[PDB]
Amino acid sequence: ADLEDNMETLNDNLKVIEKADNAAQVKDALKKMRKAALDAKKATPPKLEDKSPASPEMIDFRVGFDELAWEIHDAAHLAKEGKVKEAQAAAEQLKTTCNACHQKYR
Amino acid sequence: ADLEDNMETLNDNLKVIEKADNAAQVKDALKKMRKAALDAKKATPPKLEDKSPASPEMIDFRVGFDELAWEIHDAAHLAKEGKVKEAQAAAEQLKTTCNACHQKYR
Amino acid sequence: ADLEDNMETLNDNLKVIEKADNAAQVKDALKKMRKAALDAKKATPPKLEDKSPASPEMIDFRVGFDELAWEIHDAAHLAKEGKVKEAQAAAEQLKTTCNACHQKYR
Ligand code: HEC
Ligand code: HEC
Ligand code: HEC
Ligand SMILES: [Cl-]
Ligand SMILES: [Cl-]
Ligand SMILES: [Co+2]
Ligand SMILES: [Mg+2]
Ligand SMILES: [Mg+2]
Ligand SMILES: [Mg+2]
Ligand SMILES: [Mg+2]
Ligand SMILES: [Mg+2]
Ligand SMILES: [Mg+2]
Repeated sequence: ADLEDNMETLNDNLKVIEKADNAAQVKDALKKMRKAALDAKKATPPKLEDKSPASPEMIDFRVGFDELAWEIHDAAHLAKEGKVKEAQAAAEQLKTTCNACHQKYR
Repeated sequence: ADLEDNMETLNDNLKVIEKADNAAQVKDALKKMRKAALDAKKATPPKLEDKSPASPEMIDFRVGFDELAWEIHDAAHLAKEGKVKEAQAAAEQLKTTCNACHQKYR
Repeated sequence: ADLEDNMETLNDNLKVIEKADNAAQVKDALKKMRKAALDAKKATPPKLEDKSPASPEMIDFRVGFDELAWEIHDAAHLAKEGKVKEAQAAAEQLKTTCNACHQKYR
């Protein structure tokens, strides 16, 4: 999928996690987020279209999604363990990674 | 290892999982598949032999193995947490990821 | 952070794990190691500075940190279930992955 569609999937499911009441909604949303994060790694964002494909900026872009995926992993295991509020608090901390990438590359 | 040997590792251990009897075989097989998936990221497939290692097809290729590794991760936790049958089911669903990369780059 | 600081974070936290008393200390140190491994993957090491950013060496360097991160994952899960000695032994085996990269790119 396009980068913006993957971003839509990340944002829509973050909202689902924040509003969620049970572990099933959270786990389902985090699984969708992981898939969108990895697929976004394949994209070149418009602001880096003037960069080499292995420039430090594109490596930084791609590793940002590895960092997001590992944060999603921690939240997803908490959701699996039934720790709904902890899984939601971990999903809130995802936003630092969202924001940091946007600051550099949106 | 080179790409073909990692692919044999993937194929052989997928068969071990399909024909497994105990959790130890499945856990051991999935850990070997993850290792092989990550090692395969270092390779250049013959159909991309001449392209540049940072071309979008090479990025798509390498991210295919992150996706495979994360799907292996879910199956390995199913094996580690008991559910041998559901791990084998998840291992079987990996073939969709195997096949999607093969359609493009094999 | 730069590569050398991330390397000292890896080494310091491996020391912390070796002298830890309880699982919380081991888990917290492994998460710091995971953060540093991913941040170091963004770096260009001195030995490859005069190579193409898209060189096969640079890809091999970055995949090494994926392999480290996934080994840290298994150690971290041992710590989460409270298996202190088992987590410490797995942390100790990380040194094989540390050294394998150093042999090539130190
Ligand atoms: C880089 C490593 C990023 C991470 C991590 C996240 N996002 Fe992102 N996002 C990124 C870029 C480069 C862009 C620009 C897109 C464009 O082509 O215009 C975006 C965009 C968004 C958007 C707006 C999409 C649109 O409608 O145009 C949203 C809503 C968004 N991103 C959300 C989002 C969330 C919720 C994230 C973490 C959970 C997140 N992004 C991470 C790059 C990166
Ligand atoms: C891309 C991201 C791939 C994923 C995921 C999987 N495979 Fe693959 N495989 C890929 C390529 C480019 C090739 C061709 C290699 C070559 O040198 O021709 C292959 C090949 C195989 C083979 C045949 C190996 C041979 O000796 O010719 C097998 C048996 C194989 N692959 C199995 C396999 C399995 C079981 C996978 C998922 C669990 C899988 N592959 C994923 C690229 C990619
Ligand atoms: C490649 C994939 C590596 C892995 C995995 C690990 N290290 Fe490393 N290390 C690497 C390089 C290229 C370098 C040289 C960096 C430089 O700028 O000089 C290093 C260096 C170190 C150091 C010294 C850092 C310094 O102060 O200059 C330490 C203490 C170190 N590495 C430790 C370490 C540990 C404990 C690792 C595994 C847990 C590990 N490294 C992995 C490349 C790679
Ligand atoms: Cl790359
Ligand atoms: Cl990568
Ligand atoms: Co896990
Ligand atoms: Mg489009
Ligand atoms: Mg759209
Ligand atoms: Mg679209
Ligand atoms: Mg000092
Ligand atoms: Mg010291
Ligand atoms: Mg010191």
